[PDB]
Amino acid sequence: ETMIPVLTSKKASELPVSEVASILQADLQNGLNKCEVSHRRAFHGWNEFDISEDEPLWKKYISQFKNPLIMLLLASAVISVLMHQFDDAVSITVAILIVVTVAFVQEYRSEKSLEELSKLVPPECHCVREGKLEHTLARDLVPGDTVCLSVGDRVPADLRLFEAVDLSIDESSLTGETTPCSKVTAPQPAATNGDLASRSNIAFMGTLVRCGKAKGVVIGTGENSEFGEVFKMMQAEEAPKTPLQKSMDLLGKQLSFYSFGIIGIIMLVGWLLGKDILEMFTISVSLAVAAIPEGLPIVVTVTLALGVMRMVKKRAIVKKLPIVETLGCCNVICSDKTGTLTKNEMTVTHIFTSDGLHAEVTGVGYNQFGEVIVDGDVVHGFYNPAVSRIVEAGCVCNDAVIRNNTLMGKPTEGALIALAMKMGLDGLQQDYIRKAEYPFSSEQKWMAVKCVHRTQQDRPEICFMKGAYEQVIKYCTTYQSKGQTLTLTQQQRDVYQQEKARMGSAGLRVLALASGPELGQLTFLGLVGIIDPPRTGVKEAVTTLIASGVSIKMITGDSQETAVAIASRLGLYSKTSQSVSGEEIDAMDVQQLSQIVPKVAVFYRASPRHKMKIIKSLQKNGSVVAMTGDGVNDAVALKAADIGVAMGQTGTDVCKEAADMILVDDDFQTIMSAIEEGKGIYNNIKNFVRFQLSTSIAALTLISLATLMNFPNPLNAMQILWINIIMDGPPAQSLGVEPVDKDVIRKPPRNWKDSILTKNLILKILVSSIIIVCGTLFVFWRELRDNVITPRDTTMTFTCFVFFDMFNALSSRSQTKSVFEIGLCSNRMFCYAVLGSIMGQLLVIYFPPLQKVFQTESLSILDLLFLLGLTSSVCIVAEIIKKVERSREKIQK
Ligand code: ALF
Ligand SMILES: [Mg+2]
Repeated sequence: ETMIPVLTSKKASELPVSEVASILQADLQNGLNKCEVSHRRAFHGWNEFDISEDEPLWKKYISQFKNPLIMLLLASAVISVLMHQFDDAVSITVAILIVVTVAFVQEYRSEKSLEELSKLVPPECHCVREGKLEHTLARDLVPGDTVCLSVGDRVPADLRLFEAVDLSIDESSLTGETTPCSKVTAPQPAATNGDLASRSNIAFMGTLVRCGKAKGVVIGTGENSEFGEVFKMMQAEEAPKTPLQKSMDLLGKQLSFYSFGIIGIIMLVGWLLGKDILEMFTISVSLAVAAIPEGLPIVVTVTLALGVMRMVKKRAIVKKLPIVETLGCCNVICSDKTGTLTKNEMTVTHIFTSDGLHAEVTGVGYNQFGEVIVDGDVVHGFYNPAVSRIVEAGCVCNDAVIRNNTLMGKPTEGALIALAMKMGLDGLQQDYIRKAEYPFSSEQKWMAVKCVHRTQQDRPEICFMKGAYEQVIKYCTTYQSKGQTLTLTQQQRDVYQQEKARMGSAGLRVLALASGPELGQLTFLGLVGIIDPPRTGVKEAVTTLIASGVSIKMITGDSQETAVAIASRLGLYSKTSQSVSGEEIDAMDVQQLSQIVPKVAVFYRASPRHKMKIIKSLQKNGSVVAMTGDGVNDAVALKAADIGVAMGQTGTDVCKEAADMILVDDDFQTIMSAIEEGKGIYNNIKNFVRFQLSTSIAALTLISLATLMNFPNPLNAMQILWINIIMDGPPAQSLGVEPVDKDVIRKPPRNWKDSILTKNLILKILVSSIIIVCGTLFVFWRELRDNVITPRDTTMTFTCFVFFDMFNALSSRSQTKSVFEIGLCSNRMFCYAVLGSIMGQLLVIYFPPLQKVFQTESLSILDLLFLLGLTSSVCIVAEIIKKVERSREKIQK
């Protein structure tokens, strides 16, 4: 009954090699035979990730067709086509097709193609079976198999390491940092096994081996591992619906319910009085056509696409419309430190000498830009012997070479090379000829070279060593103070240890340097502080974002000290900020987690599950978080969040393909510009949505009043479709691209639970609809003769409705600002739209085939003057209301 239990990474880490092998029934030397691996694979399945399949585009088209409004429109179309009204039916189906095409384009998936996650997995693996090392695919691996790891070989599964010599594994897939973690074979205590990064005896799937060789026993395959859990979380997580999308859905369902109730009561009251079935069906089709605003989604999609292109011009790639729209009104921003805040380039910032001098080094990156200051004085070359000796020791004893701003070697060594180059000592290494080399190993933690001067070979040999302070100070016997060589005392070691501890508490990496004639008689020069500094201009941008309405959080993969130091540098750890680890996050209840999340801003040692839990807790109380990252765990976090902001030209492909916006030439001012553009687009969307809703309900209630008060249909489906789609479009697009005011880009972001329709907005909409209905009814009653539909009456009604809609759009162009301050032809797009609408109306009135199609007569100059003068009535009362509310605001101020 061979039944292997699932050995977690923690439990395997605690268990020594013998018990792990006994539980897994795995032979460390001879490996597994084919029968046992076949049976285990038959039980545990394959070591493969199933990406599954998506749904075809036609299913999405059908689902978009499944809207209740689309059913109502299709019912109206089928009723029209069943009544020998093929022209009206054709127009209705054309409008329906356009509407669903626009909706599908707007709601089209951004082509995630999330198979990049299943590519940081080796296709082959060097496994040992039946005492023979065989080249097999990783998909054939099973728990209990023995896998040999080499340099450049990607870890194919979770392995319990039992043999390892100087094994450094790149773990930038679960931690997200390119710091090779040393791997050991001894079991780990349960006290330090809280974090994944502390598991030095476990080789995780998807990680790359940088140096050394090792052999491990598989403890997990496929979906029962760390990478498997990450894949499960990514696959089972979908992008939440944006607050804009939720508001649009609520408005649509409310409109559908209202229209259904209205048409039901209209049918009931018509049947109570008694009407012909043909006329009842025609009236029902009329209200069905007038109930659905067809141009609103088209205008929304067009204006959002225009904003997306404008931000693309502003160096911001956008793939989906509503997600960036809700990002424009985001509340919380979470960003990774290693890959987004810091540029992932170790730089020396603090230098401490044996004499006791403290030196601060400016500049970021592997470039000569930057100065070394001591007591406020810039030191160049060999000006200060104390600092110069440390720089020389770090420079000659260095295997790293920096070419055209790209580092080849260890990042800490590159930091020393950059520090030397900033001081003008970039060519010092060529001046010395190395005779003996002692390398940097995880067992020794120190690097030394024996070199003699190139032009002064007859000078005695000088030895330079760098490494950890504890190991370096052993070989140190003397120290230099003010040019004099003094013997090392215990007090000197004490103060050096205190300085090292102080530097370590500030998130700096402590490296010791020493020099002397022979090993064991070396002289200690001092210590250097190496940290990952933030990018340039990042602090000012973060301050600008946090100044108005944004509370920026922080998720960090390093320990508490580095996160605290980075937050203090940015300003997120001033005096009272707290740091919470992932184990604490998973410890308390979700209610306590939601209580503790908003009052903290620093997170250290966070797994992908920890980031997902933090994002869910932030979104639980109601907020629009903006997660930012560049790693696989970061990518999972962005997938969990509604909006995903990635890092361009410096992040992984998985994060780029799993995000929403790609930030080439990574800036935060671009994020601010995107937020301002989103706010302006939301304001314009509200404006033209209000205009379209007012027009739609005005037409609906006008038709209802005409039906109740017993006149025939004034407008058919074709007239309403022509008004809504062809001519009401460009004005709404111009309103969508209306220039923004100085008060829109400012002010804290709005709460996400609000609705587009407000009390004042709906009151103005109702007033405008009532005015339009009264005008249209008066015109129809005046131009009606013996209950006979005259082509002149139809033309007058059409022109009056067109003019009223145009003037309503003009009045709804802006709120609480009138048209005098903004001025006519401010953007000239509204002027072009008005001119086009006027030309189209004139063509409809005068062109003979258009007259025959629309059943309209020819108008005179007097009729045009009458219709122009009567139309401006709504504008006067609109400006009166605007002045009234302006006066109310003035007296309230
Ligand atoms: F790069 Al990280 F948490 F520091 F994903
Ligand atoms: Mg990162």
